[PDB]
Amino acid sequence: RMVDLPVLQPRLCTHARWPAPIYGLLVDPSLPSNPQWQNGRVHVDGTLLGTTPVSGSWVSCFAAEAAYEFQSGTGEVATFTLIEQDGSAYVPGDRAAPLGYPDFSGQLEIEVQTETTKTGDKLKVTTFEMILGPTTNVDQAPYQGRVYASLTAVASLDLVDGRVRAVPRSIYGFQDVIPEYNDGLLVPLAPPIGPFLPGEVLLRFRTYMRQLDTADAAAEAIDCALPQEFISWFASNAFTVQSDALLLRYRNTLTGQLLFECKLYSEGYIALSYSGSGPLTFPTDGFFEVVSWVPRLFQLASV
Amino acid sequence: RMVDLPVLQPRLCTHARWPAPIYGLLVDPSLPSNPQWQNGRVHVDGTLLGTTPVSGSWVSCFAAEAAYEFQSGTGEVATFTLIEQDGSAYVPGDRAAPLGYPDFSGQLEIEVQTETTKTGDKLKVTTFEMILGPTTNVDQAPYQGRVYASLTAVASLDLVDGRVRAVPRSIYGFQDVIPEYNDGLLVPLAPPIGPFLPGEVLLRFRTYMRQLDTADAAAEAIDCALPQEFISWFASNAFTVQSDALLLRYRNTLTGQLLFECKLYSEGYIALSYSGSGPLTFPTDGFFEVVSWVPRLFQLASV
Amino acid sequence: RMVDLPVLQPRLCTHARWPAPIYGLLVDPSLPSNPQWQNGRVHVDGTLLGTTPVSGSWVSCFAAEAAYEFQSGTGEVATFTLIEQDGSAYVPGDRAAPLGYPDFSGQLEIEVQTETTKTGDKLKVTTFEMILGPTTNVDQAPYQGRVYASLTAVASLDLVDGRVRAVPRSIYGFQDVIPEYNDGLLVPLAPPIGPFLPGEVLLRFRTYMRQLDTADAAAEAIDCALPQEFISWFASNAFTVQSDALLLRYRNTLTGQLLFECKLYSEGYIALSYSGSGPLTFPTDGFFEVVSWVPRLFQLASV
Amino acid sequence: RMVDLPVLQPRLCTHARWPAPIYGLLVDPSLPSNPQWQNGRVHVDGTLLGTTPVSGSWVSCFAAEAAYEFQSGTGEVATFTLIEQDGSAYVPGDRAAPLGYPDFSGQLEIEVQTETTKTGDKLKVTTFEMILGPTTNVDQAPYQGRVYASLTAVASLDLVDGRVRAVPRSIYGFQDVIPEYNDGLLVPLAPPIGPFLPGEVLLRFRTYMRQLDTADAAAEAIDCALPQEFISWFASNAFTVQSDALLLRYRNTLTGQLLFECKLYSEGYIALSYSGSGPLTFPTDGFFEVVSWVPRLFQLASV
Amino acid sequence: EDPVTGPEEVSGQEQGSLTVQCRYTSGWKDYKKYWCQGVPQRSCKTLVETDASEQLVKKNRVSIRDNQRDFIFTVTMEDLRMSDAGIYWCGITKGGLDPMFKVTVNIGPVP
Amino acid sequence: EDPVTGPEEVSGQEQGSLTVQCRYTSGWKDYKKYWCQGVPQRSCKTLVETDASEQLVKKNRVSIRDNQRDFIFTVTMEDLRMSDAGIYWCGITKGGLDPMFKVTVNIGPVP
Ligand SMILES: C[C@H](CCC(=O)NCC(=O)O)[C@H]1CC[C@H]2[C@@H]3[C@H](O)C[C@@H]4C[C@H](O)CC[C@]4(C)[C@H]3CC[C@]12C
Ligand SMILES: C[C@H](CCC(=O)NCC(=O)O)[C@H]1CC[C@H]2[C@@H]3[C@H](O)C[C@@H]4C[C@H](O)CC[C@]4(C)[C@H]3CC[C@]12C
Ligand SMILES: C[C@H](CCC(=O)NCC(=O)O)[C@H]1CC[C@H]2[C@@H]3[C@H](O)C[C@@H]4C[C@H](O)CC[C@]4(C)[C@H]3CC[C@]12C
Ligand SMILES: C[C@H](CCC(=O)NCC(=O)O)[C@H]1CC[C@H]2[C@@H]3[C@H](O)C[C@@H]4C[C@H](O)CC[C@]4(C)[C@H]3CC[C@]12C
Ligand code: NA
Ligand code: NA
Ligand code: NA
Ligand code: NA
Repeated sequence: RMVDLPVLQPRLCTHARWPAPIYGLLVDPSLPSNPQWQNGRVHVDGTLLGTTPVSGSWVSCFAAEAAYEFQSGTGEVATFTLIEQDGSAYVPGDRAAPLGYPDFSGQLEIEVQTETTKTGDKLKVTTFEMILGPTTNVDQAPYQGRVYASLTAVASLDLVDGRVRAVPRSIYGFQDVIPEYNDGLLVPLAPPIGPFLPGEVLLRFRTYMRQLDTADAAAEAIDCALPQEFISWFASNAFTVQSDALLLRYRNTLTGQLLFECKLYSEGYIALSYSGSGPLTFPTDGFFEVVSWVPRLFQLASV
Repeated sequence: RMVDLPVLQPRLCTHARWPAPIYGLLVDPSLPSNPQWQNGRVHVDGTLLGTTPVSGSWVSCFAAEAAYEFQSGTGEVATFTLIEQDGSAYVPGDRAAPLGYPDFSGQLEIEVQTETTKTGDKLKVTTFEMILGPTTNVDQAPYQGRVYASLTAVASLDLVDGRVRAVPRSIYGFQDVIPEYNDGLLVPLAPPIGPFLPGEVLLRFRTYMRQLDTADAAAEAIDCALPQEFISWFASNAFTVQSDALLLRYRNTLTGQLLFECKLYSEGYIALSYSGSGPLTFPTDGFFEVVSWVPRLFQLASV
Repeated sequence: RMVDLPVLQPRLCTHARWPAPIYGLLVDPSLPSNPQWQNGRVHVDGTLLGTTPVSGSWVSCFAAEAAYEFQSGTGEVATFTLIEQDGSAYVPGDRAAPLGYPDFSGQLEIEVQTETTKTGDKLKVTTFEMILGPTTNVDQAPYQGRVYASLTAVASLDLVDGRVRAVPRSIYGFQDVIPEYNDGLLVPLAPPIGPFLPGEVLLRFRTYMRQLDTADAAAEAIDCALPQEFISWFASNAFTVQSDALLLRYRNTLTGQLLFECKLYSEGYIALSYSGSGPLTFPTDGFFEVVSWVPRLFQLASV
Repeated sequence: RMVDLPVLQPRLCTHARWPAPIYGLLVDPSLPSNPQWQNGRVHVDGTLLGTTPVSGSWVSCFAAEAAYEFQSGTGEVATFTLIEQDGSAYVPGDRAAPLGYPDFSGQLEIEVQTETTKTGDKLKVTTFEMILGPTTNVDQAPYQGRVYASLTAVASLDLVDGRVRAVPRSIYGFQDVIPEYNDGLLVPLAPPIGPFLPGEVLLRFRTYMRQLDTADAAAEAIDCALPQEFISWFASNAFTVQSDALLLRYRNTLTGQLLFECKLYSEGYIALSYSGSGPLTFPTDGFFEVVSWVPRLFQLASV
Repeated sequence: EDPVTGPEEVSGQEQGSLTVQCRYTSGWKDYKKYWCQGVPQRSCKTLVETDASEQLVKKNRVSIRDNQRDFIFTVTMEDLRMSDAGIYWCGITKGGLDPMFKVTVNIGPVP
Repeated sequence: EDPVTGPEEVSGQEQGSLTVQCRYTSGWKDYKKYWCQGVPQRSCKTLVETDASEQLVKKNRVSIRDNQRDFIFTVTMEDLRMSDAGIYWCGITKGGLDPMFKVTVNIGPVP
């Protein structure tokens, strides 16, 4: 069956690298042209790349067996022995980390369900600080299945060790650079997004992350190559891939007017022909439609 | 084109009523048989019911214009003037609330991005407590677009009014009962799930919510009728519906062994013919496949 | 078009494995007969093998994104995330390293442009020490795109992270053995040079590297199969290959006297028929001329 | 045989005036329009002009017999008796200096292999400072075969006199003006590049040199008329020159799209018709192709 | 300056009675006062509420009377049972969030 | 604040013994400690290494024992020969660049 796409508008879709709605659609040649994002990566034939999960609820989260301890001078320290978020054992293999593990850098505030032995309480939700990267002095190694988090406290919180699911609360010092997956060593990674033709630029689906910032109030943008609905759409359909890219049309939902034509490369990224120097945003209430297969050298009309 | 289903395993899918992975698949005749869940409701022809959103990042969340104030004896008080989660205006209409608003009861901890006026700080993430239902003394009216939240504080947090996205952090005193949608008055609701034939019971997709509990450590279960991936799958395809139900087969992914057959009613819920009196859980690493259209009175093989 | 060669003299050519002029031309049966050099490898039809670049300015150099930090007891530490020397992204593929990366062993002194934040200074040229191989305790992995270097310093140099081009300054403890390409694991390599007929030995183009040695003042020789001009000559012309080898004559430029006949094998190396036991050097101011195609079994006249 | 050009891309070529890759391709009428560069000068028939060498490893380097001594109040002082870089004697003749000698001005850091008598060391690489020009008070006379370099030191380095090859480490106070070739006296020079037609400007192949700068972090650009690969291409092929110029087309390697047409004058420089006043850069992943011979007055299409 | 205060912990005995005094600031005089039961706080079940007057109101075993001179409304729980134990709240009804104060009630048998 | 320290120069005698103490900071307690030989520094030949425990390890004539209370691992070289002379290193195994301290070992005859 020939590849098709859902009629979903981007503004009603889920971001693939941070669990939030998609708010923006744009091209920006001033940003890095070939990002090596590890989440939100799928081939059109349905092969997931990097750490990309099928469910958007796995994005920028992790699951682990948690071991807690109090360290004087630092506070409550958590050692997370990672597991895949469905409960299957994490085995180091041909990807950077467990599925859905964050693929960006900064200090991430995470939330976990904790059980305490203190009388009068039983189940709580505790916020931990976890440094992702680019470099840390904590020796994070999610590739090996071990990450560390901490929280300032004057005494032990008396937490009970056990299974946890960690969800992201905020990001501090965000950088769109892959984190420390293996204590400074490199890991199997999905390759950089690309290549592009002359004049082609990556189409970006943008959301904004909850952040901690002591001076700047501007929202923190993060981009992904495809909405999560498109990621699971390809994973479910398992289309056969014919050419190197698909010619798509982005049209206004109500009128049908064509907003731009673009190429969905089979490697999982959308390209537009745009020669401008600054960002160019597009309406988020349109829809994509598959036109046909095209070769790599197919020249798009400029937008 | 004849109705088909994604090959996705339930354990890799997203829950439709609480933003978490699906962990369980079961029937339980001791639970309410015709729940009136407002999220996770879609017809097989693609019509969304109740407050069901397409994106899982909308589930049990809301967006609003936030106004903050300090009230002695209460704390920091938030008045949320609701808006649809994509920014389009919320108009009270033929559903209970904005799309994705919680459809359960209890005390909900929510997180929002807050801006402060304190010198040296700017952007923080603040946890608020918001009572959902079943009844409140707060006059919650999400149907009208106004809800109230609070957090204990000894003084004002010096928050700046502005736009927010609120995501759920934990549930306290959970009840699977619709919340106070309109200050005690009734609202347009999706009908109860059903009806079922004699001996037919609802198939439940289960996750467990982060909870606050001072005594019991047992996980808090919440069920939905379909994975969020299935809701958006039907919403995208707009299938033509022929009969009243679809005969489905749930099979093991690796071996192919048939685990059970079931009926996906066109109204958007799955029924099993089940002769037991107690709960029966099923493996979550299987897949659903459509067999054919069947009439309402079609008799299933018992489980 | 029949293969021809430039009349350029070896003494006026560029070495293909260390960026220096060619100073010697010789055969030596006491050295390893079948070296697996990764630079300076080209087929006569123009196919580049291993990490061989076309431009001589790429030879034994690398380009990277540099990350700096100070570590007491070690000094200023550089982490080089490799990139191809033209700025295009380096992707681990069907060769050992980025094009032009050193294919020998020892401790390499490299030079990079560094920017500092120290008041009164801005741009300097800094020498780093980088271990190549044969084995290291550093986990060098140029195949994955990450290598580490250091330089002794009593305090931080306050270097700014950024892009660099690294050129070789000197070699310490040189060994003509492929370096640690992948943290001890194997990588795709160009095969050993060969095979040769009985009595045939490899013709070596020799230069001498800037070296560090605390006792021995004798120059450090390094050999390559072809001058860099011949590599770019074959890469540019894309000749059609007829037989297994080309019969060459090395004649004096002024008088024309024939110095030796040799076979240029299609795999990109020259063989001479030489029965001696010790080294035999030849004048470097001669010229090569193509005579005709010959089969692999063509027996050369002894020198 | 009609003149043709290799399909080599500029970004994969070697710069002809500084030993580095080519990073930029541009025209800039605000720069000196008729430069008298002495390196990187060749006729299309293969005739080398000025000090231009065939091998790129000779570019901005020199060879000498070195004499070292310590002078209190100055430091270690080096007297270099220049020699041609292949070891043949340098004789003052019809050019400015030995082949490859730097043709720009500023303070050049050079590196040479030095042997020491100090116990515990033997072979080192020593960095010297050498003033090139435009004017010096040290009486540099590379045309005569004698230049001086020095490095500050509190005591003698115990250096041994001997043969050296000097390679450039960094440039300080760079000026694209010919150095002091003969102690203030005039020398035989390659003529200024030109002439051009009305509206024609010189095409520049640009690299950036390792520099010393205490305030400005902007890269230090240096331009040449042709890539070093083109110089050795004309020197090796010895084409017959017919007209005053060659009509060339610069096309993108992947698509084949025409970027501009230009005139390669037989005197060894490329002209584009460009009426702007500021710089105009071009993509570096194209290739040049010969169209035909044209007269000097052939009018190019504007770019 | 809390809007409404009371005892943090009170204890009664089976078949006995207990009394709870809820003090409030003068501004809440003309507001309805109530006594509610259970957690979560703001979904508790109102057992008895005044009509903003000083009339005594009795519903089942709970009584309430508002003293609008001393600004204290008094709750009385009669014929106590073990199932009466739990968290209660002094409450003042307003639009939105009510002034509320937590009262823990323990019930035991007679020795 | 150096990670690992030791003697800059030690001298032994033929058929004799020498001992080398490498002190490290507390943070490196649970890391493997080693004694390696030769130059270049970071391509040296590891003679003996611990398993990050306090167990004594011996290979041929070289021994290693990590004291994880005083943060000193002690290297012992027995039955020395003149050919044992050279550059050695106290080492702590890590990802990337190892903490290493240069130890020069001289061996002479007995008078
Ligand atoms: C106590 C918590 C329930 C509350 C919770 O954290 N829910 C997640 C959410 O609200 O998003 C339990 C219930 C089910 C548990 C998960 C499931 O048992 C599946 C899985 C099993 C692995 O052994 C550990 C990880 C992992 C993934 C478990 C982590 C902890 C969970 C999530
Ligand atoms: C300050 C925050 C960004 C941080 C954040 O809260 N992100 C949510 C998350 O991380 O999940 C801003 C950035 C974009 C904003 C949203 C968009 O502007 C669209 C929309 C506009 C409406 O006026 C208010 C709601 C709504 C939906 C906005 C809520 C607040 C958002 C989400
Ligand atoms: C600051 C230096 C310029 C000085 C220098 O190191 N020149 C090299 C030499 O003299 O041989 C900059 C100028 C241009 C830069 C290069 C170019 O931008 C191209 C390329 C871009 C990649 O992102 C990083 C590597 C790489 C290859 C860059 C390395 C650093 C360079 C070479
Ligand atoms: C000690 C150095 C070798 C190390 C070195 O400096 N290599 C240059 C590099 O690595 O680029 C020796 C080895 C061969 C020597 C060269 C050859 O003997 C040929 C020639 C002879 C002339 O009398 C002096 C210059 C010149 C050209 C010599 C300069 C010094 C060289 C290059
Ligand atoms: Na920020
Ligand atoms: Na190491
Ligand atoms: Na400068
Ligand atoms: Na109220």
